[PDB]
Amino acid sequence: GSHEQFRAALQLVVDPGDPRSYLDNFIKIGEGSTGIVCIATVRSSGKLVAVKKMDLRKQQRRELLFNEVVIMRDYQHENVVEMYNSYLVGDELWVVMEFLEGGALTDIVTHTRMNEEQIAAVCLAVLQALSVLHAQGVIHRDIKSDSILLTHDGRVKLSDFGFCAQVSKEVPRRKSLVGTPYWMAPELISRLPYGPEVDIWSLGIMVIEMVDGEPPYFNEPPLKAMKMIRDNLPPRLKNLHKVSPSLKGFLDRLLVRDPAQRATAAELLKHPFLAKAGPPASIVPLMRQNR
Ligand SMILES: Cc1nc2ccc(C#CC3(O)CCCCC3)cc2n1-c1ncnc(N)n1
Repeated sequence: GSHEQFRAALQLVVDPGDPRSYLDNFIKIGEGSTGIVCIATVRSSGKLVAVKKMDLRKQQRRELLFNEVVIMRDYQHENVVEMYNSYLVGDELWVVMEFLEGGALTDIVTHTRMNEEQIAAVCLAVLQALSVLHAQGVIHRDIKSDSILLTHDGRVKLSDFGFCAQVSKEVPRRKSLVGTPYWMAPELISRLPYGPEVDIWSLGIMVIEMVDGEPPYFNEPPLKAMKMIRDNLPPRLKNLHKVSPSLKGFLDRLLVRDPAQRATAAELLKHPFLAKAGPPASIVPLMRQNR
């Protein structure tokens, strides 16, 4: 019983019982990597939460469902979406978590143009979370604007660890073709054993998003694009002229074709460009209901 074995394994990691008993008023607010995301009210407290529901029978790699619940279950960090509980409901795994009322970064990078103070602020937060995460040996593996959620007061949180993986002192690196094509590191598309460095490349691609409004090759079909990324040199900004030398210098320590030469999260935190980072209040005017 393959399906049933997965259920039983999951029942060993999730909190027991039916969460529908204590949740009111479900409202769908998105699609995730592995399932859909709703918000609901906690009947007792009146609080709002977000709920990620993943169907066990609808997964390409069902084993990936252990990632968030095993790897992220206890995690806490100012810049990482906080998980509250997990449950098994019918054939679905549910993750109950913090609701980020500000929506995703994607909506901002496709509707406005961020200044450099705001860009560095997003970059600072993400890198802070990546430094701690990469230290514990957790690779996100799907960094992009969709994975960046905001609070009402413009605070930034890393999200959707549905594709994450674990590396250790005994086994660092993965050989897995995971992520979103346009944002994938070259050594990953080249099927090479890769480590945490693939997140830094991806953050670089997200910088291009914040500057150009889209990633490189975004018009090409995903299979073709991955090849162009695999074959060509580090991509160039369509708006290099709107960008300061500092941001360029920053970006250039991220889009290194050589993973060994690519900068690290811990390194990038000390970079001068991040001195431009503004307070979370600087982000607020970019959000939809304010613009
Ligand atoms: C809209 C949306 N899509 C999501 C996909 C994955 C995760 C996710 C996730 C996790 O991987 C984070 C780390 C703990 C385990 C769940 C969260 C998503 N949200 C969302 N969530 C909360 N608020 C808002 N506005 N939007």
